[PDB]
This record gives sequence, C-alpha cells and structure tokens, in this order.
Amino acid sequence: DKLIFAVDIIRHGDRTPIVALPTVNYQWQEGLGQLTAEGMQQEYKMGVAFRKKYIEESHLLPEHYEYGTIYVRSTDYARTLMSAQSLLMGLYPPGTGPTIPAGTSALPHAFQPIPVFSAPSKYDEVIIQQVDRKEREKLMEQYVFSTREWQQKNNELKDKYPLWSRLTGINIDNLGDLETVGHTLYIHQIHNAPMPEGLASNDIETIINSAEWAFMAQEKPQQIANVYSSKLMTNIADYLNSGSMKKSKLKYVLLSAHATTIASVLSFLGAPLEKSPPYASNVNFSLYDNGANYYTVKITYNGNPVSIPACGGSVCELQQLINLVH
Amino acid sequence: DKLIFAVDIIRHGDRTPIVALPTVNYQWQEGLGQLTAEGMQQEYKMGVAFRKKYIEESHLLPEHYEYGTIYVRSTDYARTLMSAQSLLMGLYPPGTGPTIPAGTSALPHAFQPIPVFSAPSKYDEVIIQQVDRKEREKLMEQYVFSTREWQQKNNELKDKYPLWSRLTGINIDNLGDLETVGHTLYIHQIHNAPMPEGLASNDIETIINSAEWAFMAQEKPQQIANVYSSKLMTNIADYLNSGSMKKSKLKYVLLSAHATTIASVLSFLGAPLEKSPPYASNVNFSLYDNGANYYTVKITYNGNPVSIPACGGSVCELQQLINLVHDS
Ligand SMILES: Nc1ncnc2c1ncn2[C@@H]1O[C@H](COP(=O)(O)O)[C@@H](O)[C@H]1O
Ligand SMILES: Nc1ncnc2c1ncn2[C@@H]1O[C@H](COP(=O)(O)O)[C@@H](O)[C@H]1O
Repeated sequence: DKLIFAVDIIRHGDRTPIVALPTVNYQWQEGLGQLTAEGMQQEYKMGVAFRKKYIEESHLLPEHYEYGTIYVRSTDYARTLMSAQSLLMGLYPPGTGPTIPAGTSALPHAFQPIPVFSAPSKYDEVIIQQVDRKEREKLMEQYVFSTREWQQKNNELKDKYPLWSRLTGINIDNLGDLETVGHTLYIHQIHNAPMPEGLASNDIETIINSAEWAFMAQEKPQQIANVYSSKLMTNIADYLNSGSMKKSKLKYVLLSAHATTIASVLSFLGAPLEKSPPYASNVNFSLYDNGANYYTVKITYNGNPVSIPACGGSVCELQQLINLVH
Repeated sequence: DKLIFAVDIIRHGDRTPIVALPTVNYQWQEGLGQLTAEGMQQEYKMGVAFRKKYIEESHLLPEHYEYGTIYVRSTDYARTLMSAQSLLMGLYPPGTGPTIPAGTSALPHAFQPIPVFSAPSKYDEVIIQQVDRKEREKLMEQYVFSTREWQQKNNELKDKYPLWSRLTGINIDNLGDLETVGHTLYIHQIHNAPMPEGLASNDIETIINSAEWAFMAQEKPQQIANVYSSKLMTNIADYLNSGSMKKSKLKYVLLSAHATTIASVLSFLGAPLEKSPPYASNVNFSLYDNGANYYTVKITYNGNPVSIPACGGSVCELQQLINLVHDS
C-alpha cells in the first residue's frame, strides 16, 4: 500500500479572543483574533510531523520544496495565513531553502518561501460557503434551537443570563449569545488573563463548557454540514480523484481552515464531534494505491481513525467517498 | 516635516519565462513564471533597504512586528506571494520574531511570520481590475493598434515573423505575439540559457527591445491606465487619506504587484514609462505632515522623483492627489 496523495484540513494555532470583555481592561499584545507565539510553535511542530510522515517515511513529497507538488490555500484571516506559514516552515524548514549559483543561501538560514493562496470569504471557491444571515437562522431554528438538548441547556441557565450580562458586560438573552462569551473566557484561562470581577470560579467552567457544547450542537446536524462543507468536500473529493490518476505533479493540498471547518467536515462525514477541535487540529485524507487499482482513502482526525457510517469505518473506497459527497 | 504613512508597490524578483521556447532543450527547475533564488535574494535586499528607511532612520514602524501597523497584499501568483514573504524577511528579519514563555524562539531562528492577504484577479477589490480579453481588444484597437508608431514598428518587423516563428517555435503573427517571445529571450540572456540555433544576435536584440517597446506602448495611453489602475489608485488615495486622520495604528501598505502594475500606475498619473520596470522595482507614496494640518504626498519610482503634471512635480498635496484619482 503506497501513499500517492494527501489533503490536510488544519486549524490555526493558539489565538487571542475575537472580542474584548467590556468589564476587563486587558490589552491583548498580539491584537484580537491573532496567532500567539505558542500558536506559531503548535503549527511548526505539526509541520515537522507532516515532514516525517510525507517526506522521511513515505517519500510522497521530495526533501526540498518543488513546483507543482503541493497546493496551500488559507482563509482570509491573519491567523490562518500565519498558521500556514509557521506549519510550512516545519514541513520545509531552514537548511532546505534554495541557494544562488555562487552556492550561498538565497535567504538567511536558507528559509524556503512557499506561496499561501487565499480568497475573501464571499469569493472563496475552495473552503468557505457564504450563507446569508437570515438563512443560517432558518437552518439553526430548524435543526438545532429546535432540539430537546439545546432547550434543556438553555433552561438550566435561563436565569443567570441577568447576573452574567452585568458581570460579563456583553448582554445574554439565549445560549447562542453565551457561546461567544465562554470561548473568550476559555482563552482568558489559557493565558492567565483577568476574569470579569465578581464572576464565580464555578460559573466560569459553566459558561466555558456551555459555550463549547452549544458551538458543537450547531455543527452536529448533517443537513447543516451539507450546506456549509459541500463545496470544500466536492473539492477534496476532486483533488483525491485527480491524485488517483497519477499523471499530475500534485500530491498534497494543505487547507488553512479553523475549528468550524473541521467540525463541519466530520459532521458532514456522519461523525460529528462531541468535543471542540483543539488548536493545531487536522482532519487528514490519505489516498492509498494497493498496486491493483483499488484506491482507498483513510480519514483521520488528530491521528485517530474517523468512523464514516457510509464506509463502515475509517477506510473508504475512492468512489465510495465521491458517492457520499454526491 | 514628518513621515506618517507610506505605500510601496513592488515588482517581484527575477523569474523563469512564462513560455519555454520549444526549439531549446532547456528545462527551468523552478517551473514556468516562478521566482528564482536570485529573485528571492533581490526581494530580501529591498526588505533590508525598507527596514533601514521605515524602522532605523524613520520610526514610521516599530523594531519588532506589531499588530495593525502593516497591511501586505499580493496578486494571485507564487512569484508575488514568495516575493512578499522574502521582502518581509528583510523588513522583519530572523532574530526579531516572537518567543514563548519558556523563552526559546517560537519558530526556528526567531522567524517573524507576517500575513500576505490575497484574492484571485476576478475577486480582487484592492490591486487587480479584471478585464475580459474581449474588452482589452477594444482598448488596444482604439488607443494603441490605431497609433502610427505601433503600425510603423509592426511593418518594420513583420517580414521576419515567419523565420522567427520557426526558429523560436512560437507562432508570431503581429507585434504583440513578439512581446512574449522577446521577454523569454531576455530571460534566457540573464540566466545564460541557450538560444535557438541560427537566430542572429542582431535579431535576438531587436526582438527583445521591440518586445519591451510594445509592452510599454500598451501601458502608455492614460485612458488604458484609467481602466486598470482606478480601483488600485482609489485604494492608495484612501489608505493615504486614513493616514492623515492619524486615528489608526496603520502606517504601511505593501502591494506585491508586477511590471504592469508599476507601468500602469505611473501612466495613470501622467508619467508613463519608456522602459519596463526592472525586477524588485517599486513605486512609493510617502505621506508627510507639515505639522499644521497640511499633508503632502511624495511619489518616487526606484527612489527617483516621478513628475506628475497635475501636481507640477514629484510632490502632490494630499487632496490634490485624491482629486487627480477621482478625476478618472
Ligand atoms: N472552544 C470553543 N468554544 C466555543 N466556541 C468555539 C470554540 N472554538 C471555536 N469556537 C467557535 O469557532 C469560531 C471560529 O473558531 P477559530 O477561527 O478556529 O478560532 C469562534 O468564533 C467560535 O464561535
Ligand atoms: N522586458 C520585457 N519585455 C516584454 N514584456 C515584458 C518585459 N517586462 C515585463 N513584461 C510584461 O509584463 C508581464 C508580466 O510582468 P511580471 O509579472 O512583472 O513579469 C509579462 O508577461 C510581459 O508581458
């Protein structure tokens, strides 16, 4: 069994919060929504593991970056572009960069430039499907807000939304409003950033564990995942199909996505996540040739086999995967 | 007189041809139209120059990379993307990059990741204005192919187009077919790549110089420059207008464009070029604060004062330049 193509959806590394809490004065040094140094090392080390897997152990890619062989597309965010640059620095590190005729390295420490292509979210033909605000609310009310367990979570904390709106500073009427706050509190935890004064230790975990839950409840439904990840899955499907033909120089596609991208894909494959994708997460698609024209795709999420119902496990036949997309 | 904002448009570094010559057994290792080791080095050197100007001498930007202060935008190409990456290694070099709490560098050699934002040509609200090759033909037909200089040049050369077609292995029917050929031969010259056997040195030099000439003749007419450069120039005027207000952290915009971008921007401003911008060329807008709400914008090409007729010189007043842009 030979590795003849691979697709990596990754998440960006450790980041600053999107919103500041209006009752905490905390200057985030890196800015809002920005890759932290920790995040740069998280992605770099996932790059080294990729090097070991794709170049040392398999030979799927050469030792030094070659034209035609890899494609890297990011979303229209600083943090995914910078996560992508960090990771490729691990995949093709300094020492492997090109050199001028005379013989000395073209860039300091012989770093290797690799292009990270990208499009605005509204013009993205590869990763992101735009969906109108009004139409997501239509979907969200139908497949999620509707559900027994959404209702019951809301109902458990349908009275502390007053106390938390005051202490948080950003007002909370329903669980959806709570998601955005809990994620910011989670990041405050990781970086030892100050919490809203008066907010109980016990209430912190609640808002965090509730924010994760609610975020994941909105990816779980396959109907949602189909609207949001069809384009992306049609594209990965086609990449793998063209990989199987063994004509094209192209062996590897790296997509610099986020948590939603990863959770929407797995939910699409009928393996929705209970837990949030960590920083530096990857869904991986490995195309194997058995030498007898039996093309298999092994899908893994942070190293663990994903079990696709439509394939009865982590191994899909190539056409089984294309069918499941269609 | 303090510098408070700047915009650089750059051409990428040294590259391989777009089109190999089918009559030459020579293989470009980087791929077609890709950035070379020399080109990376050229873009890096300009980063050092930019660091010295914008960080050491000027204090426009800080010593270590700081959120919200720079915006880097590239066209939808490996060469422009890899050029910015390279330049940015000069502007914020290894040793200046972030450090984890344990205190080791977060990337090897303390490298400074800087995001290069981008859009495909047909989705690009900043740099490139998309013109279907149909509408380009009416512009050329109206403003370029109608000029006697264009038709004289073509008449001088067309008798040799059959011979050049065979020898280069590229179909040459008109002066514009010859432009790609001439660019490829120039690139062969730079890299000592072998020439098509029989193709006379005199003819090699005519084909190159005539290719350059037809290239710039297509960028020359201001009316052409208004179609391609209005959007990019409304954006550059807007970045500059924001800078005068001094509310934003933003101080520096890097646009990783190509020769067409540089030639078309100067043409838009009434200072069309005679000669193709060399690799790692730049056009620079520097916003100056006279100290009492009088903003000037000094415009240079490769460090040299561009003389804009509407401004009577290389220096415009900020609103005079915004009006010049709006005029189109
Ligand atoms: N741990 C989490 N808890 C709650 N929401 C999350 C979490 N991780 C990601 N999200 C959601 O995913 C969005 C984009 O994630 P990302 O760009 O990967 O940081 C965030 O704005 C949240 O809405
Ligand atoms: N010396 C030259 N001779 C002919 N065309 C040129 C020359 N320099 C630049 N160009 C044109 O500019 C196009 C794109 O510029 P760039 O991407 O900067 O190399 C080329 O494909 C040519 O049409």
